[PDB]
Order: sequence, then structure tokens, then C-alpha cells
Amino acid sequence: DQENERNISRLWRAFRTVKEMVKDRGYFITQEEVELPLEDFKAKYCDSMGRPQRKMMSFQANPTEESISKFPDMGSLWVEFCDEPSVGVKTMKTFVIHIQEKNFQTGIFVYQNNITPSAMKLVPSIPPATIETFNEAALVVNITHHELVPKHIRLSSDEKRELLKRYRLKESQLPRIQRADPVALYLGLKRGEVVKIIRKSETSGRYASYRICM
Amino acid sequence: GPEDFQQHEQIRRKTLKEKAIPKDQRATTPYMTKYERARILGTRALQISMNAPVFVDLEGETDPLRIAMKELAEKKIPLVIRRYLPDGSFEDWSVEELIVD
Amino acid sequence: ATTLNTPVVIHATQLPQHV
Repeated sequence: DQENERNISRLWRAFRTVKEMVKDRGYFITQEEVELPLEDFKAKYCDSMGRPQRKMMSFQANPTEESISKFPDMGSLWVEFCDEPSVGVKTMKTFVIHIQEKNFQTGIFVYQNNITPSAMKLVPSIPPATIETFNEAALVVNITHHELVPKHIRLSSDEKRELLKRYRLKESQLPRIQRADPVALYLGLKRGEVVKIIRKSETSGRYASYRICM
Repeated sequence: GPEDFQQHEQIRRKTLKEKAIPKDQRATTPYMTKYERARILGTRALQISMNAPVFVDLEGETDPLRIAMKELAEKKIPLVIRRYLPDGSFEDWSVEELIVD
Repeated sequence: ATTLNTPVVIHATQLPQHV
């Protein structure tokens, strides 16, 4: 083992940031699971031969009670990995059908190297269930930990209507955050729901800004 | 014929009444802004120049803008500022209800 | 014929009612 250790470290970092993403989105995740040592990762999600197996890397998450109160329509979530360089349409159907038969509102799918176009036309094909796509690379660092990236908090519709009535606004007159913005993907931002940004200002310290996903 | 106008007038009045913000819940600055002060002075000066009644003692003065400044000092300007919110909704603050500076 | 001696626009509120 001279580089497989580096590959496993990359997998461990991606796993940690996936857990952090789920916890931020608002499903029950524990700091015991987040702060997971590399040796524990080896002993748990790696076999004797040093092979990273991702069948058991998958996990299911449920909303916290606070999240249930804040957003009534928070369903269960499903995260899946894959060992293949390219995820196939059969392996993607085994995910979509699984999402349907397990009654999951959201599902997170990742892929090692690339995702074929053949498997990319089914992720938006089964509403209301939402399927989001990610890479094991380009995820090994949580962008929300970057000091330039501020704190984004998804705003519930109850306080969104309060903001809109306070500023006498349409949804369209707010500053806009792109649906494909990396933080929007992190937050799992559907279109139409506003995000609150706590900006650290050089002049006035902390002030709250708002964007809308659209 | 005329009833089309009656409908249009009803709609205009209804939209006006919906846009107006009632006095009990206007959330704008108590202070008169510098722009409002300048325009109140200018408009009151114009009205005095066009032979309007004046509510202050003229100390043998001839400048309409000076007369308006005197009226503002003694709070005798019969004007109202209609502050416009971005959505078209508006509030109404009287001149004597505002504090200069 | 100015905005100081004649109304700008005139409209009929209702139909003319004979008295």
C-alpha cells in the first residue's frame, strides 16, 4: 500500500463532508459520526484487503424534531455511493426504484469518476422525490468551511412570507442565488425558497442578507 | 357608457385605499429628511409667490423662500409628505408631525 | 382655454335623471 492509503483518505474526507452536508440540511447526525477517526474509518468501512467497499458506506437520515417543527414536509433521505468509475443506468434504476419503494423524499447519489449521460435523464424523472448528484472528488472539502463563504441558513416559508411582507416584495425582486450554485447544491435548495446569509462586514460586523433560489 | 367610468373610478379608489398605509402602523423615520425639508420649503415658497395666504408675521420680508423658512420654523406649513414605499404603497406624514434634523 | 379656467377632464357619473 503506497497510494491506496491516499485513496482511502480521499474517501474518508468525502464521507465526512457528506455527513456534514446532511447535518446542515437538517437531518439527525451526531458529532460522534462526524468526528470519525481515519483508523475508525478503516476498521468500519474498509475490509482486510484494504479495499474500499461502498455497499455499507450508504446510510439513511431522518429529520430532527427541530427540523420537523420548522419544515413540516421533511421526509427521509438516502445517500448512496458506488465503486465503479462510471455509474450505469441499471445501477441508477436500482437507486430510483429503491427511493420510490422506500418512500424517501430525497436521495443523494455520488459517483467516483463520471456519470454517463445515459443515467442523467432519470434523476429529475420521478417527482416529487428529489435526486441530487455529486462526485467523490470535488467534495473532499466542505466549501461552507471556507472563511470567505458566509453562513447560509435555509428559510422556512413561514418566515419567508414574513420577510416578503416586511419589505413589500415579490419573490423576483430579491437578490438571486443560482440553482446550480455550489452552496445551493450543498443546502439542497429547491427553487422558490429564500436563503438567509449572515455576512461578516468590514464596517458593521454581522448583518443579515437574503437571497432567493430561482 | 358612464357606468364604465364608474367602474374605473371605483377600481382606482379601491387600489388607492389598498396602497395607503394607516397611520397606526407607519414604520418610517420620525425625522424629516433633508430632501423633504428642501421640497417643502420650495413648494411653500412657490405657493406664497402665487399669492397664497401666509400664516406668519412678515418682518418686512420679500423673499418667498425666507418666508417659507420662517413658516417651517414656526411649524405653520399646511403641507403633507406622502412617502412612497418601493411597491407603490405610501404613508402620509404631516409637516408638523415631523422633527427637523 | 387653460388648466386654470376649465376642467382638465370631465366624465359622467351616472345616466341623466330627469327631475
